[PDB]
Amino acid sequence: MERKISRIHLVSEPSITHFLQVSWEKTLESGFVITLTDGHSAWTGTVSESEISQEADDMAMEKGKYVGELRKALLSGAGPADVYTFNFSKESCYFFFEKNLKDVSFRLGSFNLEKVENPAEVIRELICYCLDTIAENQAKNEHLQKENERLLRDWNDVQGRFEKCVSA
Amino acid sequence: VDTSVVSQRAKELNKRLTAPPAAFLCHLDNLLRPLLKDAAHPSEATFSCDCVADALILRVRSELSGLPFYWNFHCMLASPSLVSQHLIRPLMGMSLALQC
Repeated sequence: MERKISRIHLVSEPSITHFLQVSWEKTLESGFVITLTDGHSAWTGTVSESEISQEADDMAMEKGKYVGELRKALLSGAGPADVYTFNFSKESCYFFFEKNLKDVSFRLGSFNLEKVENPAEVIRELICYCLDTIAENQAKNEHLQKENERLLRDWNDVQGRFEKCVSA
Repeated sequence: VDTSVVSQRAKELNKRLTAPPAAFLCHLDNLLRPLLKDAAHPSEATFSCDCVADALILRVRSELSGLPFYWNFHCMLASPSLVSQHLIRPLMGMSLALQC
């Protein structure tokens, strides 16, 4: 159950930041669950294999490249290649993201989310998983720093012993 | 072709390509010029020809920033005046100049 939380500036409100949590079980191809939040409400949606397949063949592209672009947009793996823009109507619950280049827009994808009655639990789950990853990363880095120090010390020792060996 | 059917054809062949005719034509010119000027150096473009009835469909496929770009030139047999002034008279002029 891989997860990824990203920050997107919705076109409707430029200054305000919206947060986008995408989760997939095995791989992004099989489908994913998306949750868009802003702190006061959450909108949840699903994309199964059939829907992504329909999107891929309807656009008439190779499925692998479509998945690559979808990951570069949703998962926030974009480089300097080119920019994306997202749109989301609150009274229609119709999210859609496109790739903008040279004033030319490509409607890369469109999902239909739906309002969830209880936003407090989703927000709390987001932050709790976030702090869990925080703590796990701290633990891993602290553990590996000790291995770093051990490696440096052992290298110093063995270098000294090689110096003695060559001198003798 | 002028700037009234360009948008129609662009939207028909690309259901999610919301661009003005100017940008589409600029992209087409950029795609076509390197091939015409120099023989297939870029090699990014793909061309196909279909002859149905008296018309000709020239399909051009390209990768606009890695995304599909389809175009279809619909050509009808040129009038006698156009073919004349484009091929016949110029060639006679060239022959006369070479003889001189």
